Amino acid sequence: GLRSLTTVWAEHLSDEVKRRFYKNWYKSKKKAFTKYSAKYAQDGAGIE
Amino acid sequence: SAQKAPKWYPSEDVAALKKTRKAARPQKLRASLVPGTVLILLAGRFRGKRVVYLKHLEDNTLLISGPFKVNGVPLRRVNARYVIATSTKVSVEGVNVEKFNVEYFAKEEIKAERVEDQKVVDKALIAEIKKTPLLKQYLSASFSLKNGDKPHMLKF
Amino acid sequence: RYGATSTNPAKSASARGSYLRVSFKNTRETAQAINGWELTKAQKYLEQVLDHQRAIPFRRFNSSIGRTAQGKEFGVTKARWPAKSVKFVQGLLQNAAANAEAKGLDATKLYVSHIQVNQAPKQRRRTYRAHGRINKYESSPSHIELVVTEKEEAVAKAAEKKVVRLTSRQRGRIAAQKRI
Amino acid sequence: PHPKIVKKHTKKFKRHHSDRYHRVAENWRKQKGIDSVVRRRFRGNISQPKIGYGSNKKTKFLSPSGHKTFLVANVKDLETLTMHTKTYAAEIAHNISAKNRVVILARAKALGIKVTNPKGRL
Amino acid sequence: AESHRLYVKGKHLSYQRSKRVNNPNVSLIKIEGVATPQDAQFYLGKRIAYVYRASKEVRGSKIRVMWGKVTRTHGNSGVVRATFRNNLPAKTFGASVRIFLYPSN
Amino acid sequence: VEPVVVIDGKGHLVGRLASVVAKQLLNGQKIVVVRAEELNISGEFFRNKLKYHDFLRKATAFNKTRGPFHFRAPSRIFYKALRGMVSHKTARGKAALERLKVFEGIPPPYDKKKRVVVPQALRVLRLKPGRKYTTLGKLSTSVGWKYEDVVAKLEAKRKVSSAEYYAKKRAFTKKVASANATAAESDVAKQLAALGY
RNA sequence: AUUUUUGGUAAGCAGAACUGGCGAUGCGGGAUGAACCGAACGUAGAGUUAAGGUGCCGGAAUACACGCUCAUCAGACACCA
RNA sequence: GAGUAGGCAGGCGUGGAGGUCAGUGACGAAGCCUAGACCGUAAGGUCGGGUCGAACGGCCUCUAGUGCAGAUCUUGGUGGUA
RNA sequence: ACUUGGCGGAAAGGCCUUGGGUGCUUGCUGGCGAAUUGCAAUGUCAUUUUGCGUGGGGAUAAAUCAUUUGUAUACGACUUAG
Repeated sequence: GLRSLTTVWAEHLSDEVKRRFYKNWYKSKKKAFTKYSAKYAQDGAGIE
Repeated sequence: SAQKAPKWYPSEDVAALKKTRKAARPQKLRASLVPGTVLILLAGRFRGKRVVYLKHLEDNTLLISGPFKVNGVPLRRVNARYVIATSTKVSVEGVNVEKFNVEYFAKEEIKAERVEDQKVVDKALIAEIKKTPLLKQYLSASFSLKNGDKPHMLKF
Repeated sequence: RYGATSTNPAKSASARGSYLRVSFKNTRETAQAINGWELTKAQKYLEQVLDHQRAIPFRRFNSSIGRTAQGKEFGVTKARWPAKSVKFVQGLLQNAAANAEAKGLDATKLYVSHIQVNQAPKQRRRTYRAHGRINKYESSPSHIELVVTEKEEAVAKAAEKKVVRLTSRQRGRIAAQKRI
Repeated sequence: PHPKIVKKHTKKFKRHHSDRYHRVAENWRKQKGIDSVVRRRFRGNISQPKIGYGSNKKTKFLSPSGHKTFLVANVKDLETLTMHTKTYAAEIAHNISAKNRVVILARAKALGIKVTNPKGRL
Repeated sequence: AESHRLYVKGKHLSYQRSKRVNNPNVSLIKIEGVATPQDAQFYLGKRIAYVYRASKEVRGSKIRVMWGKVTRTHGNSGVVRATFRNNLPAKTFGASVRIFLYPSN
Repeated sequence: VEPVVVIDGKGHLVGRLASVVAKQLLNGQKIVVVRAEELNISGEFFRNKLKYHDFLRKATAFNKTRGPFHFRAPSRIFYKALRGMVSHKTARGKAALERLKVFEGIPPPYDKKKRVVVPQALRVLRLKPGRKYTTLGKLSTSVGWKYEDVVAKLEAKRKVSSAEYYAKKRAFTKKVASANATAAESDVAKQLAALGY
């Protein structure tokens, strides 16, 4: 059947969709998509 | 009395054996083992070597020596149940093997006599070999079973 | 006296409580929750499970009892808060810790090395059932006894050699590979 | 000297259902049931004692050593196996005191009689 | 150079069995490249060994060896019967054995 | 002989292949079957459809889950027919079936590996010319299997790329055969033709 | 239970004749089965066979030879379904 | 060289009894525990280790309230359900 | 061991393909060495799961309970919030 080859996100995900990935959110350092956002450091090489 | 007493104790005098009717006869070596034949060794330190057959001993073993300057195999005993006689034979009408007996290989580094008399037989053997083409390179090379090779189908 | 231990009596103190009127099954389970801990983490844990913050995981005597979230800590689904058991073992932790201080053991490395709950003789009452029958109504008291020892690392280091036996063929091949 | 000792059935003849029940001991007892699979000898059940298993008469009562075991109480009893050293092995009785074992082992080696027990009782 | 082989590749098929009952004394061995009992009769009386690796060094090496010899042929299709000094353990049904060219001819 | 055999399951009788493979696995020979969707069964499409529908209707009444699972894929139809011919309940059988893999088409690593056949389980070698047969590609989909033409796409891609590979290998083997033919009439070549090689 | 045989539509029913079996009997085979087939049994080794089989499960020829059969309800080993 | 019901024979084990081994034993009897050992086709016997603390055994014979898994057995104790 | 351009997504985790370097070469003649593993004893050379100290690169969190909600709730669980 169908299988997910890969997913790519935009560098700027709102605090709305960031809150999704945590169950004890306000204790967290909110480090979700920090390294993934830093993959847009150059002209989005990892993204392209 | 922890135990009463057995009244009859066996005669602990040991009896003599019956006179065995079987005297040792001289071995019937298979026709394929003729002094001068190249034997593939099957076991021991020198397993899968090619060796040259020189003499039948009193112990029903084979005095052989793949000349030390071809395959590093000295003058050695080898059992005939651990050799494959090849159909290739070197002339052995110029070697004095009459020196070697069973007490020669009494075990009781290497002895100087044993090294020099190795060199004496080796000189005669390598003189006979170098006549025939590729036979030193054959004797140099070791034996191994390959893929597709069926021992029962393989002639020697 | 004091069931099988593999620790040093020079570095141990013990405490015994015979014929203590507690549910044997509850007090076996508080003892197996506390076993192999530091005495400080153990004492603190028993006050937490009295005021319903963490629970005693019931592992063996865990039949038709309600599930609870406070079990997830221990990788179980079913846990409880045996007040009476917890209070009796607390009394025996404290009494052991007092003997361990009176002998002179550093109260910091003191960790419960052995804890065992046996069954006491059952106490006899009679209930009254329908159609004028009598039944037994038995308490199952407990024999609690625990040991607390000082923690020591640097062990084994053990044990034996490679006292090897070889044949002429083995030793000859060793002498060959050396010559190579 | 002796022929190479064989024992046709080495492992013990445990009573049927001795494993199953504690009331039942493994001390061999013949199954005298009307439907017993052990008595009727079905393919897969335990083997029963049969005279056919009987050990060779030349190897019977010999230990691995090759000596018929003789229980010995005191030196008086040991001094009977004097002309029978190739034949027997003295074995001190279970109820003999340590000091009496000192005397027997002294006398046993002095005559040259093999012993299986002490040990010297340390 | 690559090859070092001085045995034939045998495989432990099964024991000598009925439709149901098995005889663990006679082990059935399939030899590589044999077809009939006639082809198999070369290997009658040869020395088969089962080489396996334990985790404990016993007397120099962690490898141990269970020795046997070919007794006779089996069936129509070149299988042989082997007897081993100690019987094989049966977990080796499909494990390779080594058919040496010992007692030679 | 090989460490792992690879069998092209095309133009093969299901049960005959299954018996051959079942004995290989118990003897302890690692085998993968590929192109399991071109297997064949004796008798017309309809007979084997009805045989399957007779198998489908067999379910555990009191809970149709725990009942006999009816696997629809041609790879899993073969596996059923092969697991029938092994004592799968025993540890030897579990270990024997562990040596087997079955695929609908020729995936990776096996896409560039050599593919054998088993002449005693070929339709062409066995069935009388005139008798009608099934294709597990059509049967499997008529009974539930969804991926008929996903496998037809992936096979059509693999066969284009493998046709390019062969056309290059053959074009080369012309140069190797030509140079080996121009090595004849040499001292060495006459000595080899004497020894037979 | 084969054969002879009475009653009975009949029966894994009732009742007889001769013999052989189970009962009181394990073992190899008929998948399984008291009775069918083969063979009756101390403990082992080796060899050879019985009935029955030798695609795979499953030890053993996907043996050889002459024919027949294509079934959208094939057929497949006596007692026996 | 099979075997139910059954018969007979040869033994194994227990409480006592007469005789004997000038038997063993507080430097440890008997009892109990023992993924230690040896003997016996077996019933069983013997030994090592532990616990324990006051008696007990081999052999030739006499005698019997003499050998247990079943009796919805008896008494006492114990469980799983929980 | 390193570079060149590429090609592979069905499980592509692999296929090619450059130039270079550094080793070997039994294509062919040479020159030494090998014994004593004693007449066989697998006579040990493969592929994993590895924590263990070394010395270099790199990054610097979450979940659970307790509290809270009611889109959920027998108890767990689920959804919320801090």
